[PDB]
Amino acid sequence: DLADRFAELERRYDARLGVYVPATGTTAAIEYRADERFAFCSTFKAPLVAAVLHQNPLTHLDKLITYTSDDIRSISPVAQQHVQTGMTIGQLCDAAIRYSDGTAANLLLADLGGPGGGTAAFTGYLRSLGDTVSRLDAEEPELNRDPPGDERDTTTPHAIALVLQQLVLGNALPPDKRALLTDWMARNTTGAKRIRAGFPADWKVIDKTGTGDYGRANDIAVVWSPTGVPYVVAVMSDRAGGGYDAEPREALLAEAATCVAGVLA
Repeated sequence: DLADRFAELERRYDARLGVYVPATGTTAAIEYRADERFAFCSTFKAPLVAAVLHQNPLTHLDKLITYTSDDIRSISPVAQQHVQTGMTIGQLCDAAIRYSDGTAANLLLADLGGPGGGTAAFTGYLRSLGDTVSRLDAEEPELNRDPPGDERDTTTPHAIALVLQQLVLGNALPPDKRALLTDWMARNTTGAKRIRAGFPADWKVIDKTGTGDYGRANDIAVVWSPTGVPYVVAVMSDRAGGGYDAEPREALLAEAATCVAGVLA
């Protein structure tokens, strides 16, 4: 019966909705278009920070990276201010998650090394977690522009939710590194009107947003009930019917999160 409300929200916004909440000991898994491919957009910037933390010790965050003004080719509120001074790997992680900095994301990919600017290394990291579906193929800002139906730079609510589960609630990272990733996601500034807006204020919310063309708007989050019970929420949406210039609807993600909160209560 919850599937009829999701299909009702799809009618209201002219969108395609993907939702997945992994099942716990007391609740059944919520699925709606869970195993259908959706575009990553900025969603990968959360497991990417975990990938750099995974292959390098904590002192590697102090290595200073220098770049030129020609390297800034996407939304970069922080990288635009340090083209003369440079930015350390640690500040690049903080900028990539808390501000969705596109230039810091591309530099992190080059820090991962390998073919394709690091896209092969990143997909290789996801496979080590058990995700044999998702794949990253391009860098910013091209990874938001793939046409509908293309399998490049895609994930599924089923796949990305289980990856986020291991990184925040699981053992994919040691505790000291797990604390830095969770704290950055906790001080995010770009998700105030999506999943966070659909849950009551006494629920703690950490999230990482994504936005692209074709009206694509994603938000992946970990929420804590007022008692302290954790859940993983993956909400993804696109509006392919409207073309390349379709505007994303933030209210859709906030509404669907209220539907999930009513079930988990």
